[PDB]
Amino acid sequence: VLLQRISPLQIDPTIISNTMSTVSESTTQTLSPASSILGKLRPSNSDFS
Amino acid sequence: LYDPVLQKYDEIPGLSHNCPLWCFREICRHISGPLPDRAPYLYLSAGVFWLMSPR
Amino acid sequence: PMSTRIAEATSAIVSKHPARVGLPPTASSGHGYQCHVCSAVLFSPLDLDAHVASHGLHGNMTLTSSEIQRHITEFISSWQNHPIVQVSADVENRKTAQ
Amino acid sequence: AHVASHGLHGDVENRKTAQ
Amino acid sequence: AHVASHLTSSEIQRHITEFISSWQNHPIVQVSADVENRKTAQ
Amino acid sequence: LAGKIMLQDVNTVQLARVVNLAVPDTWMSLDFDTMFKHHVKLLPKDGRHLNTDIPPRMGWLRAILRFLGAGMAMTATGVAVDIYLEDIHGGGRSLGQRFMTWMRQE
Amino acid sequence: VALLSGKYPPDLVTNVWYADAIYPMYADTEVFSNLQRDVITCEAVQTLV
Ligand SMILES: [Zn+2]
Ligand SMILES: [Zn+2]
Repeated sequence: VLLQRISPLQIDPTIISNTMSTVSESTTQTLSPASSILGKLRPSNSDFS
Repeated sequence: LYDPVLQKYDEIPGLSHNCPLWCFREICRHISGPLPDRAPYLYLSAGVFWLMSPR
Repeated sequence: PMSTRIAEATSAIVSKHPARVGLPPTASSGHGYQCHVCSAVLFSPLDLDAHVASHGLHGNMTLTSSEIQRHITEFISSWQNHPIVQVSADVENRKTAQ
Repeated sequence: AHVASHGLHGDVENRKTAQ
Repeated sequence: AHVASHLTSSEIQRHITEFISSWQNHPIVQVSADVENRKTAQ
Repeated sequence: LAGKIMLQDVNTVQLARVVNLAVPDTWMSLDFDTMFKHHVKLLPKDGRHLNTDIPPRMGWLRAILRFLGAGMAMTATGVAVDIYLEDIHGGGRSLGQRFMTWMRQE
Repeated sequence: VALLSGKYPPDLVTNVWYADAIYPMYADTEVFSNLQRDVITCEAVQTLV
C-alpha cells in the first residue's frame, strides 16, 4: 500500500480487451482462442496487490 | 418533485397558485348559492341534467 | 423569470466540472481523491466512475442515478471535445462586428 | 451509494507482528 | 458453490451432459457395496 | 416474387412481421434507422461468447435482436447508449427452435 | 495480466510526480527512533552476558 501511494502507473484492464476485440475468426467454429484468453485471464477484476 | 438528472427540485408552482382552479371554484360556489347540492350540471351518457338555479 | 431557470438547467446539464487545466499531474490534485472501493486516484470523472462501476460484477448491473450520470458526463465530454463548438460564438463582441 | 451520488454528481504472533 | 454449479457450444454441452447422465448411476462407477447373506449358490 | 422472397435479405424494420412487432408512434419524431444500422450491433466488445453465434441459415434473428437492443436503449432515461450483445443462454439453435415453435400456432 | 496491461497518466512529468509523492513519507520521522531501540537491544544483550 505504501507503493500504491507512490507508483505512477495505473493498471487498466481495458487495453487487453480492446486489442483482443480485433481478432478475425470465422464463427462457424466451436473453438474460440480469443474468448479462451479473455475467460482465462479475467482482466475485469481489481486487486493487483 | 426531484429531477434525477438535473439533481434539483423543479419550480413548477404549487396548486395554490393557479388562476383557473380559483375561477372554477368561485363560479361553482356562486352558481350553487343556498342550494345544498353543489354541482352546476350532471353528465349522464345520453344528455346532461341541469341545476335549478335562477342565475 | 424563465431565462434564469433554463440557464440553471443548462449549467446543470453541461457543467460537472470536468474542465481541463494545463499542469503536470500530481498525486495530490486528482479528481478521484478517495474512490470508495479501494482509495486510488485516476484524475478524471469518467475514469473515476468507470472505476466505481468496474469493481461491481457485470451480471449485477442495475440502472440507477449514478449509472445515468456516467453517460451524461461522457456525452457532455465528447460534445465539448468537438472543435466547431470549442471555438464558436452566437453574438458579436464589438471587434468582430467592427 | 445513492446519497454519495448526489454529492458526487453535483497472542505471541500478533505481539511479534506489532513489535 | 453456486457459481461452480454454473466454454463450448450448446449442442456440445447437451452431448456431454447426456453422456454423463447416461453413465452416472451405472454400476461400474459405484463403490463399497454390501454382502448379500447368500444362503444359496452352495 | 416468391422465388425472390425466398432468397433476398429483408430490411430490418420489415422483419417485425414474423414476430408481430411494430415501431411505436412515439419514435416517429426521432430518427431510428441510423440507430438500427449502427448503434445496436451484435458480436460484442469482449469477443465471442458462443451464446452470440447465429447460423447462416435463419439469420432473421439478427434483425429481431436489433429491435430488442434498440428497445432496451430507448426505455432507459438519459442518452441513447451503444449496446452490445451478451449471452443468450440457449444459443441461436434454441432461440430458432422456440421461435419456430411459437410460429407453429400464431 | 498486470504485466500485459499498464499505462501512465496521459501527459506526466516524473520529477514533479515523485517530488509530490515522496514528500510526506520524509516529513515522517519514525525512522530515527528505531536506532535508539537498537542501542538498548545491543546494550541489553551485552550486559546480560
Ligand atoms: Zn476504488
Ligand atoms: Zn437520495
